[PDB]
Amino acid sequence: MKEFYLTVEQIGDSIFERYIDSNGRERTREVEYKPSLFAHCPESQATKYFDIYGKPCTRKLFANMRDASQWIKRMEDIGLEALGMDDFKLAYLSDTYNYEIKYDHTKIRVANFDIEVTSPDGFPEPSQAKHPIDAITHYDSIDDRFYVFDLLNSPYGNVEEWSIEIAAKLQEQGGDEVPSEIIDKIIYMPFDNEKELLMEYLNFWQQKTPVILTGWNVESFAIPYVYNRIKNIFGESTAKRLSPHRKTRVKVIENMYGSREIITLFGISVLDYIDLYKKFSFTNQPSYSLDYISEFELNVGKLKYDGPISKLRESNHQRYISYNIIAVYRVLQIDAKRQFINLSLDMGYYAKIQIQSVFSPIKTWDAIIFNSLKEQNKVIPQGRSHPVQPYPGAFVKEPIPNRYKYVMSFDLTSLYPSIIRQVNISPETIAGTFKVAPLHDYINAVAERPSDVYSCSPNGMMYYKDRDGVVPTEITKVFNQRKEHKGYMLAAQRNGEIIKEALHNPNLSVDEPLDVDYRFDFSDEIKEKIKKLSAKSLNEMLFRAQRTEVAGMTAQINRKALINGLAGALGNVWFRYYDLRNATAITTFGQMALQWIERKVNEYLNEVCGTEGEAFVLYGDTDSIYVSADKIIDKVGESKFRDTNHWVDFLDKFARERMEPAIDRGFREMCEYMNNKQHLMFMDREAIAGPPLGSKGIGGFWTGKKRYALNVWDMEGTRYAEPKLKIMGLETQKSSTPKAVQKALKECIRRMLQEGEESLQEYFKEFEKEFRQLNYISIASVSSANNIAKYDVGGFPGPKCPFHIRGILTYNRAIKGNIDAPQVVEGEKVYVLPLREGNPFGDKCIAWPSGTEITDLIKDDVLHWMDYTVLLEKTFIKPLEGFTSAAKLDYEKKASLFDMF
DNA sequence: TCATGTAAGCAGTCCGCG
DNA sequence: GCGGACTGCTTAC
Ligand SMILES: Nc1ncnc2c1ncn2[C@H]1C[C@H](O)[C@@H](COP(=O)(O)OP(=O)(O)OP(=O)(O)O)O1
Ligand SMILES: [Ca+2]
Ligand SMILES: [Ca+2]
Ligand SMILES: [Ca+2]
Ligand SMILES: [Ca+2]
Ligand SMILES: [Ca+2]
Repeated sequence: MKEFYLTVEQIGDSIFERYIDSNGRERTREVEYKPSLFAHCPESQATKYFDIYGKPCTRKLFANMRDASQWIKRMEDIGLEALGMDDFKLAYLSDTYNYEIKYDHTKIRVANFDIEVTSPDGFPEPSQAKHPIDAITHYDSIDDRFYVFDLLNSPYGNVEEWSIEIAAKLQEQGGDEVPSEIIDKIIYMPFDNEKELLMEYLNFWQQKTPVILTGWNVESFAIPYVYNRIKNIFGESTAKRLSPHRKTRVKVIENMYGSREIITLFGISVLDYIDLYKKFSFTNQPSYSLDYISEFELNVGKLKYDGPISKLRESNHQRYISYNIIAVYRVLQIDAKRQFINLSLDMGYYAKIQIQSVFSPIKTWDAIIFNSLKEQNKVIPQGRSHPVQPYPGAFVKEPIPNRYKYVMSFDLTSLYPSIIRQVNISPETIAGTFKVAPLHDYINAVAERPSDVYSCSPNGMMYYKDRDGVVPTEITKVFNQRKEHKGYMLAAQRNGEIIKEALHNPNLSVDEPLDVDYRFDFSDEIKEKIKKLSAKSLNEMLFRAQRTEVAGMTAQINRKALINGLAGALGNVWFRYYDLRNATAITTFGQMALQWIERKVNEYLNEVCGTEGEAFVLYGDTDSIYVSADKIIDKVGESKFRDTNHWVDFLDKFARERMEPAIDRGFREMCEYMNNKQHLMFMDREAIAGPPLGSKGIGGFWTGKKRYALNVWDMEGTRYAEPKLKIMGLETQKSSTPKAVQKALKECIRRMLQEGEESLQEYFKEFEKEFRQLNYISIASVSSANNIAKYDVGGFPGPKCPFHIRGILTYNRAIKGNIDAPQVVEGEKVYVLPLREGNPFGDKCIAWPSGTEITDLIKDDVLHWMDYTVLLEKTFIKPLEGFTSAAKLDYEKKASLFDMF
């Protein structure tokens, strides 16, 4: 097999590399890597190395990496550019793996671990590590085993061995319900003292040294705790055995309001799953407790135990250990679904970076571009200092707030990357500038044509047309990967809808789910077999289809994020290719493109309808337009349609056969106007929206920019079994809105769009009457909690104290003098409830850590004093009033003449 | 919240507005 | 009481 790296590090003048050799074995080597850098040279000096602008360079080979870094410093002192890859391990990888890396995940040791620490005096701080580690569960992907290290004897209690037999049993048998599928994979090791536990753990770690290390909050808790505990007990040298090269660094992570400390383990790639989830999931959750996320992702119940976690080991050690094991497994289950480890390996090996660098699009693109240029013997420019400067972004149309009955949307494929490719925007393709007219002059095609030689953006920039820039070349490759995975995702989505349709008529039989590839549209034969299947088999197929769709989503949306990140990186001062001329060239072209096509679409539809100056495009944001289809439907007449699917088909055909060709014509004209390199503005129909045929539903409404709701029947070629609400920006979509209120507002919207005013009024009246019965957590608002200390003046709110911070201060006074009470953590999320006048907490609100029940001491008082009236007005009535006013509807029935009867 | 970008919405504070 | 200046937070793209 072809060799591939696992990890790479620079340690002084040595590269330390762990890798898989040509025989599939894990090896480690130390290489005295001699790096090269470059200086500009005279044209008279023969060279094969050129900078990205075509200027010749001489290669300077250094005796060692320290000599190279010192030379960079002297070049700065002289005032001359030091060219080339200054991150020497990236240069090392580029030299050692000069080919497309084909990796074998089965040879990569991925470790998932979690530790338990009993602490009677509050949260066990990793920097202090003053409490015994009393459990470790460490799953190894190569062995496919859960290694459980269990401390039986502690200063906080001596306990009996954990029983795998009790662990396997149902909760109703007094067991822990450790999943049957992992029972045989547990290797259980009890210890009579912590020192022997940790020594054996370190010997185990040496034998099975993680390449990828993950788990939940491992970077902020488990790793620093283990390192510091071992350091406290045995000394520094023993703790450094967590590094395969015996090197570690206490790294300071700095944010906007303070800093924290993590441990860098050289020769390991730490991918904390919480960080993977936050970057790659495209959710924003009210809580990031593993219990909350597992419930959301997997629909598994909360891990239930009695009393505080600080007493769980002594009261129920059996459950304590079982829950530690289950916690490790839940992360594996989440990854089986989301496939973020797979994604990270894919992206890391593609770029030729340390795997943990996938968190940084700037590092990722620096490496991709470096490797691309190196292939052509080209030499990358030195990174420079730049001041942070604001620059303009996208255009968003101000919509007229209203109901909109029939709506068809259109969207540009991968807009910013397509602009880069179309215009040929790159550091080395800049050709010059032209005199800019106001943007509206280009939008309306009255400005002088910018250039008859170069490819242009309406910000004034011109680009070469003779050859593709490196940025267009490399962005195209990732775009093409993204396109492939999106195809799989949408096929799985369409396949899911076939199964949902079939589930209306399930067969009374005992059978099995079909062995099919959900990434490809079901054949006619498969469709015929599905129509004969039982509900049990259909539901299992639906689950598998939906899991295939999730895998495709992960692969596609994050490749989209990477390419959109390149466009953004051009406007970040730390990017080697930072250039506000290129950043603005993209965004300004986008503004023109959207408004140009708005004009073209309006012109086209006014022509086909025989009107003048009427606005068909009701809204647009960045790269999408929303077109009113009322007149198109009315031109045939609603009574002519058999059912909802009939007018959906009609609009689908109209958009494809009439509108898309007109849109294409309009964009081809724009491409010629700007003299662009290649026409890549591909705007396709996105959504078809409207009320059910014959109903009193309103179909859709807008309240303002980035705030709308649509009843969608078909999305990007997926014809839904049941209509789906597309809601953007409204309170139903915000993590700050109480869970039960999101639910109620969604139903209000569903009723407005699908059923009408009377239906909405019925539901409102019921919700208002019954809502006080809702569980307090379900009606609590949520907020991130920053700068608690800044607004704290002797335990009371200082000037301009935010409402949620006021709540935290109230909580802190209520729990004061109790080391055991859950503390609110700076920068994390809190639940927030309003409090009625004259409550014993002495303020108008209270807040506590999100994802948790409020502590028993004050729970009863919170429940008694919760201000239901305020909660309802703020989270429910105020937003509903916004929706209904925009839609010209009433959520409460107005008085009429019929009342007199 | 260490980690690519901008536009823009709503909650809430403070305070003007005769 | 609503709106502007401002902070804080959160989405849409
Ligand atoms: N996270 C982001 N970072 C930077 N720019 C972004 C981000 N999201 C969106 N944009 C910008 C660049 C996009 O090309 C443009 C339009 O976004 P959007 O319509 O979501 O997707 P897209 O057009 O890039 O891809 P798609 O092919 O899925 O439509 O907005
Ligand atoms: Ca735990
Ligand atoms: Ca798009
Ligand atoms: Ca699309
Ligand atoms: Ca059937
Ligand atoms: Ca869009």
